[PDB]
Order: sequence, then C-alpha cells, then structure tokens
Amino acid sequence: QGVMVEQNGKLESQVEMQFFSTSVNAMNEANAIQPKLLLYSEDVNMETPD
Amino acid sequence: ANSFLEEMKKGHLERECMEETCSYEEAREVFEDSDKTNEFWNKYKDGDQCETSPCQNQGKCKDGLGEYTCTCLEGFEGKNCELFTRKLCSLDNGDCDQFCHEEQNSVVCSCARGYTLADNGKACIPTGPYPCGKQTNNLTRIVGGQECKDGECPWQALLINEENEGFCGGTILSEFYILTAAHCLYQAKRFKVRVGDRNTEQEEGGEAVHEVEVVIKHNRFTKETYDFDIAVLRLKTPITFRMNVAPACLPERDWAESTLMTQKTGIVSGFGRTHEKGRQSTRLKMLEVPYVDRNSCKLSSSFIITQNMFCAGYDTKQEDACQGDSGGPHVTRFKDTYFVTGIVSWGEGCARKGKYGIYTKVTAFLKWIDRSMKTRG
Ligand SMILES: [Ca+2]
Ligand SMILES: [Ca+2]
Ligand SMILES: [Ca+2]
Ligand SMILES: [Ca+2]
Ligand SMILES: [Ca+2]
Repeated sequence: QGVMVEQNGKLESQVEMQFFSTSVNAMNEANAIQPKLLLYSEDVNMETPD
Repeated sequence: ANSFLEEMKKGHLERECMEETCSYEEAREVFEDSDKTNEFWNKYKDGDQCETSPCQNQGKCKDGLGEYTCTCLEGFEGKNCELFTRKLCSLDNGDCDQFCHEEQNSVVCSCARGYTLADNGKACIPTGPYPCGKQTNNLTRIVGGQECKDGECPWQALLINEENEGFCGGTILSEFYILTAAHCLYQAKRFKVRVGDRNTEQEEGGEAVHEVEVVIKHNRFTKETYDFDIAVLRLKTPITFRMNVAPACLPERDWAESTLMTQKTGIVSGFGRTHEKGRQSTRLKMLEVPYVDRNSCKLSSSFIITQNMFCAGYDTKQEDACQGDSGGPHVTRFKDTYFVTGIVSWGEGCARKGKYGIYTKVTAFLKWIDRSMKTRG
C-alpha cells in the first residue's frame, strides 16, 4: 500500500524504518541499549467511500 | 505484580510495590519522573543505605543499589566523610594566592613585598596601589612576537648607552635598584637607565629616565662559558609606580623551585634582535612559549650546562629571542600574579632546530637579589 514516487523516470517506494526500544532505558546501564521493536512506517491514499 | 486488568489502571505504592515483587515500571508510574523512583526502588532489593547514617559530619547521603554515596561539606574526603582533608602547598597551593607554606601538617600563607595576609588566612593584600604581577599577515621579521598592551609589561626595564640606543631588556625591581645581566655592562663603561620605553621614536611622554649610580654585578662570572651572568644597577631617581612602571613580584628561593617553574608555560620579553643577523626592535615586544624538561636540555647546547641553566622554548616552533635580550624579563603568570623566573645571557644562535633560549634561574639568584638591598640600601 506504500505510495509510489517517480525518480529518474522510474517508480520507487518510500517506506522507512523506525527502530525503537525500552523506556526502562530511564534506569541504569548504558550502551547496553539494545533494540526491541522495529516498526515499519509508510504512506497510503486512504479513502472512506461509504 | 504485573497481572492483567490490574495494570489496566494506575499503580499504588501500597497496593503493588511492597507486598508484591515490585519489579520496576509499576514502581515508576506512581511518580512518572526521575526524582523519587530511583531512591525509592533502591531500598527494596536489600534495604535503604541512609538508615545506617554512614557519612560523617552532615555529609549528604545518597542511596543506591548496593552502595551509599556521600557528598560532604567543604574540605572533607574519604569513604564515610570521616577523613578531614589536609590542605597542602601541593594540594591547591594551600589556598594561598601567591606564597604558600607547609607549616606543621597545615598551610600558613605569607605574601611578597607589598603584600600582607587578610583575616581569611589564605588570600593576600596588594598593599601597593599597583601591585606587582598584574596587567596595569605582517611580514618583516615578527617572530611570533606580541606587542605588549598598555601596561601589560610594566616591569620592562631598559639599559641605554651613550648614543641614545637602548640595548638590554630588564625587569623593574623597585624605585632604586635595577637588575641586569653582568655582561650587559661589558658594552660600555658608562650607560644609563630609561624605563617605560615602548617606542623610542614616537613619544607619548610616558617614559622615565634614571641614571645608573653604582654597579652591583656578579663576581665569579665567566666571559666564555657564560657561568653566573647577572648584575644589579642603581637608579638615581625613584620610580613613582604608575601604569607604565610597575614592579615585578619577587618569589622565594625554595618556592619558585617547587611550584613556580614546575608550571608548563612562561613569557619571554625583551628588546634584542628579532632574528640572527637581524635588526633592533622598537615596539615593545613579548612572546609566549612553554617550559620543557631537563633531560632534553643537555643535548641542546654546545657549552657545559650546569645546575644554573634550564631550557625554555620550542624545538619546532621558530620564535626565539636573540642577542641584546640579555637580562630581559622572563616571568611566569602564577595563580593570580606574575613572578620572575629567568634572565637571558646568550643563545647558541637564534631559532635553531632542537635548541632552546638560555635564561639564568632567578630563584637561584633571588637570595642573591635579596642580598643586594640590605648591604647598600
Ligand atoms: Ca500503574
Ligand atoms: Ca501494607
Ligand atoms: Ca495493583
Ligand atoms: Ca496484587
Ligand atoms: Ca503499575
């Protein structure tokens, strides 16, 4: 459902990751920050016909 | 703990976090911040650390997961703020501004000429209206030199020959006696002193000329090996201390060897030659260079280097003083005040790779200098 965009005369996508991670981050430890939930994010042409 | 519906509402610090495992999260939504959650949580794995009152003398207690952190009052160290920290000359100059002492497991501050100690026990008193040690792409041979700002170099003393051409730089000691190099006197049997010189040709009216009265020079000086090059000359008219004429603080023999010259940097000034085979300099000049170690000092020079010689400058950066700068002011900016360190005599050329400018140790001559005033003062 990702919209398409014309670059160089060819259609290409635009979807782009958005890594994420605990919020407990807020308590001790450091670069120990590891990831824990990748959300993919995109764009549609939403309609509500009826 | 973290059951269903349960956490479909809001936590309560009695309901959950006590009778339950109280992992965290639910321990953190009650405040929603950082101020209380950490400290509060730290006391449920093994207890609170400020129960025991570990720190001493009102040292702030900070809890933690298995440790207590103390933040004591002024001057307290140690694990439980039980250690009463000793102030030493190495440990923050004994809090003294200029002169420190290590008297009987403590510090009792003194001061130099024109300086006394206030009731605070650490800071001095600049009795003198203008205390010593305070600041009261061009081509054509500017060797990193800086023109002194107005009053920035007030101890600058100059020695002028008969033909109205001042040669040797110097540090203004007082109104009556002026230090100089012993061999700066070898230039003539007669010469005078003019102080405050900044530009010989353009006059602002702010120069003072004082005749040289009696020669007080070094006895064991060597005219070849440049051993013990120092001298003292007297001024006929007293120097009224003003913005362009201010004295330079005299350190003590031990103190300048323990703290003053153990600092990294110093300042070199004079009116000598800018470069080898070069011309004289009229605008008042100063330079910025650091002090380097002795273990590279011996390998630099071709003379015999003894305990009275030290090395200052750069091996790489080519900004070095030259002939005619002998006796010039070589001061170091201490914590808040200048104190003289070196006196120029010679140099194996000027600005040579791997070489240093030679300055005689002032503190190795300060007991010599102080002897000069109580014999014929
Ligand atoms: Ca809750
Ligand atoms: Ca209860
Ligand atoms: Ca509950
Ligand atoms: Ca429960
Ligand atoms: Ca909760």
